[PDB]
Amino acid sequence: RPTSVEMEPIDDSHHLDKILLQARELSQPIIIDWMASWCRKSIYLKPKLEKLAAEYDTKIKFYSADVNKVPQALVKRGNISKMPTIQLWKDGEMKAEVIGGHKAWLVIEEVREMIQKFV
Amino acid sequence: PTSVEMEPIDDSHHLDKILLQARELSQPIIIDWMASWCRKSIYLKPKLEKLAAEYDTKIKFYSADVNKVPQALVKRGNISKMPTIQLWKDGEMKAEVIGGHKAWLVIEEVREMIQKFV
Repeated sequence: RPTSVEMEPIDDSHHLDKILLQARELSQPIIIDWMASWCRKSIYLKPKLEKLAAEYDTKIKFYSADVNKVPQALVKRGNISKMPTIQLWKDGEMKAEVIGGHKAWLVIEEVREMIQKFV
Repeated sequence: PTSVEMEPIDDSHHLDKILLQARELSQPIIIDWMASWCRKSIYLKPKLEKLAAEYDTKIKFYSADVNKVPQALVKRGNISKMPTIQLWKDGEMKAEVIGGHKAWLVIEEVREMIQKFV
């Protein structure tokens, strides 16, 4: 088992559609970390999430979506109000989400609870 | 006036119109590139509007929210860090103040940038 699993970026809406199909085939949920590379609070939570992704290897794949680099069409699929936003998706839809803004380790413990509720 | 409100830039077409307008007046413009989903970007707005009043009829101030506008507009700013307060003149970016410091300091650096190109 690895100590860290890097999150795979999502490039566009088409890439999001493919990812959701691949997961449905596996009957697994996915995690989407909607982050913003020009906003400091999103670039620092990333390694904490990668540690959490390693604990769930072959059970839940983790992805990132940078709102500062992807088209507004993809950004729109996130229904973003505050940032960062970590969502759990299953069967082609958004099931739950955690909002950042708290200290990174409390955010991670909220994401862990969300995962346990749907894995 | 005490404070002049910054006009949002909706898209690239709007930006092109603004640059042509400013060129006719032989004036620079300020673009405040900010991110509404990032708190460190919105907290500076009243002080920039208070500064926009110090330069009323001399330099127009505009804002651009990277979290709301088309990516085509965002691309024009050639942004690396946020917020970024840029000075534009003769249809191009002339300089910038990366606003990741205390308000009083960011405002003095914007005054310095304006003085250099007005």
